This record gives sequence, C-alpha cells and structure tokens, in this order.
Amino acid sequence: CALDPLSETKCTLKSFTVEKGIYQTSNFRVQPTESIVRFPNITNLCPFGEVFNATRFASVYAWNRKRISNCVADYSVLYNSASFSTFKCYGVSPTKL
Amino acid sequence: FNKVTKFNGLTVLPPLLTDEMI
Amino acid sequence: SNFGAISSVLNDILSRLDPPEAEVQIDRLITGRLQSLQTYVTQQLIRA
Amino acid sequence: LVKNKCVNFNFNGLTGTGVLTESNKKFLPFQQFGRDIADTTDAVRDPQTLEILDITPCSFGGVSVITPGTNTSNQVAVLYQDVNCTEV
Ligand SMILES: *[C@@H]1O[C@H](CO)[C@@H](O[C@@H]2O[C@H](CO)[C@@H](O)[C@H](O)[C@H]2NC(C)=O)[C@H](O)[C@H]1NC(C)=O
Ligand SMILES: *[C@@H]1O[C@H](CO)[C@@H](O)[C@H](O)[C@H]1NC(C)=O
Ligand SMILES: *[C@@H]1O[C@H](CO)[C@@H](O)[C@H](O)[C@H]1NC(C)=O
Repeated sequence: CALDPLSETKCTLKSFTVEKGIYQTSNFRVQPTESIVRFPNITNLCPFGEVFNATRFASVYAWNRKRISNCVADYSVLYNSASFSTFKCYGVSPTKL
Repeated sequence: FNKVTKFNGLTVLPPLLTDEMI
Repeated sequence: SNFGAISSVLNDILSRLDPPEAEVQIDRLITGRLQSLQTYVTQQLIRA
Repeated sequence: LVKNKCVNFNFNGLTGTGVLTESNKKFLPFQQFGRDIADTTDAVRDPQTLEILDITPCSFGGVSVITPGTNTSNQVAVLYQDVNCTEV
C-alpha cells in the first residue's frame, strides 16, 4: 500500500482492478524543518529562597501572599529535591512546568 | 457579471467548464 | 468552542497536561467537532 | 530567527508552524498579536526585537491519480491539487 501511486489507488478502490478515471487517494503535507524558539533575554532568578528557605510563616487566617513576575525560573531543582513531604499539581503536569 | 459581487483543512475545487467555454 | 474542555486549542492540551489525562479533553473536543461536521455535511446534502 | 521556510516556531508560548514572512501590516503601537475572523494568530511581534512577522500556514494539498483502465496499461499521472509545485 506504499510502493507506488498505482498501489494507493488499488488500496483505496479495495480491488485489484481499477477502471479509467481520476481517483483521490490521500493528502500532501509539507513538513517543518526546524524548531525556532525565541524568549526574552532578560535573566533574573526570582528568589524562591525566602519563600521556601524562610524563617516564619503566617497564620492560616492571615495567610502570606507574594507576587512573582519577570522570572527565568527553574522548577527542575524544586522537583529533584525530596525534602518535601507532598507535591501535587492541579491542571499542569509537574514535569512539564 | 458586473452586477454580481480558509486555511484549516478546507479547499475549493475549480469548475471543469471555465466561463469561456460557457 | 470549548465544548466543556479547558481550552479551545489542542496544542495547549498536549503541551500543558500529562499524556494519560489529556484524553478526556481531547475526546470532548473531538465529539464537538465531529457533531459540527455532521450537521454541516447534512445541510450541504439537502442544499445540493 | 529564520524566515521564508516552513518552520515550527515558539514565540513566548505561541506555538505553531508555518512561514514567518516579513510584512508591514500596520503600526501595532502596543499590541503584539494579529488576529483574523477565526482564532488565528495571523501576525506576531518578535520578543527580542520589534518586527511584524506574518504567519502563513504550510501548503495543503490533495493527491489524485490519472490512470487509464488497468486492463490497458499501468502508467499513471499524479496531480497535486492547488500546489504551486516549484517545491515538490
Ligand atoms: C535553600 O534552598 C536551596 C534550594 O531551594 C537549597 O539548596 C539545595 O539544598 C540541598 C539540601 O541538601 C542540597 O543537597 C543541594 O545541593 C542544594 N542546592 C544548591 C544549588 O545549593 C538549600 O539547601 C536551602 N538552604 C537552606 C538553609 O534551607
Ligand atoms: C536583549 O533584548 C533587548 C530587548 O529590547 C534588546 O534590545 C537587546 O539588544 C538584547 N540583547 C542581547 C544581547 O540579546
Ligand atoms: C507560483 O510560483 C511562482 C514562483 O514563485 C510564481 O511566479 C507564480 O506567480 C506562482 N503562482 C501564482 C498563481 O501565484
């Protein structure tokens, strides 16, 4: 079914004999050649330290809130460390972060 | 003719008889 | 149209979710698009 | 950045494939994307520099086979519909 274009016609017609005419078999695809990727060049490791290697955490009713932006982040180290009891993500694959 | 006035897997085939033949 | 899925583009589904749990969203999108195609084809047949 | 070829690109999470030609669409004083009737990212502004790249999808095409009855002969003529086959 993939040797020469007559064989595709034979496959599609589901017979060994094909009558005169035009027959549509498949589609033509152009394939991409490379994987160009562009990201902004600003590098500033946001400090996950004081949010993780902290000294004191607030109360439940007064939970601490922090904003995070402008990050060249690295979650590989976060996953690699086993010092944490539980690590569970919702809606995102942890390894694909 | 004067009074009488896309890229997601759909195509438009051209008619067999062009307007010249008609 | 989301059709109840979390995104209307399948690229986000493949590039965000883990493989083994993206099938639900992919199936919902497939069902919606298939139904739309069926309705369009039937309408075209009647008009033809 | 390389253009005029069918490339798989990635612009700050914008994922897709096509030809990223250089087009002077409009000002885009603060907007980044370029849309159309559908949810199509027609135009994109570069993340490093500031240029208006125009995205065009890769070529579609159906394949048909001209052939006489197989009783007569076995030669065939392939037809790629709506393909400006200067590039196979
Ligand atoms: C501060 O946090 C960093 C990472 O979040 C910790 O760094 C790692 O700590 C483990 C613990 O043994 C080491 O095995 C790794 O080699 C460390 N990695 C790096 C890049 O240093 C660090 O231990 C934390 N410090 C404190 C005081 O909690
Ligand atoms: C970094 O990005 C800025 C964005 O405006 C650009 O002006 C600059 O030339 C870039 N520099 C390098 C070394 O990539
Ligand atoms: C097909 O490609 C050639 C080479 O670029 C070009 O000259 C011609 O105009 C194209 N055909 C159409 C219909 O645009």
